[PDB]
Amino acid sequence: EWEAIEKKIAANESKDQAIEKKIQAIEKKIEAIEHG
Amino acid sequence: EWEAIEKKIAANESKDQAIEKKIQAIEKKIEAIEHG
Amino acid sequence: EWEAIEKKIAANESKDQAIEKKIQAIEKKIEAIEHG
Ligand SMILES: [Tb+3]
Ligand SMILES: [Tb+3]
Ligand SMILES: [Tb+3]
Ligand SMILES: [Zn+2]
Ligand SMILES: [Zn+2]
Ligand SMILES: [Zn+2]
Repeated sequence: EWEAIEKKIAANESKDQAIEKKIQAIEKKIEAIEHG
Repeated sequence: EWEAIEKKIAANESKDQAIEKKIQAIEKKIEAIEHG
Repeated sequence: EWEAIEKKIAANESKDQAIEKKIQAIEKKIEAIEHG
């Protein structure tokens, strides 16, 4: 159980980090729009 | 104790997945604005 | 590991909450950007 949960948590952090990257790319596109 | 942790983890995956759906919708709107 | 697991989960939750807040703000700004 300890290692099966450890693996689920590690996968969540990895996915939480890929979400963060997609958000930065979105913020940059928006930045570009707001500066004509 | 273990089953409560398992429930918290399943809830975290559900939220993380909803966020991913929303991000998909945002990308579509931003591309419509880019080149209308 | 019990309490260390719960500490990792608490961190995932606050991190996902911060992402939730940014999504709200981005969704508002996109509609405002579409308005004008
Ligand atoms: Tb998460
Ligand atoms: Tb179980
Ligand atoms: Tb505790
Ligand atoms: Zn372990
Ligand atoms: Zn291990
Ligand atoms: Zn506990």
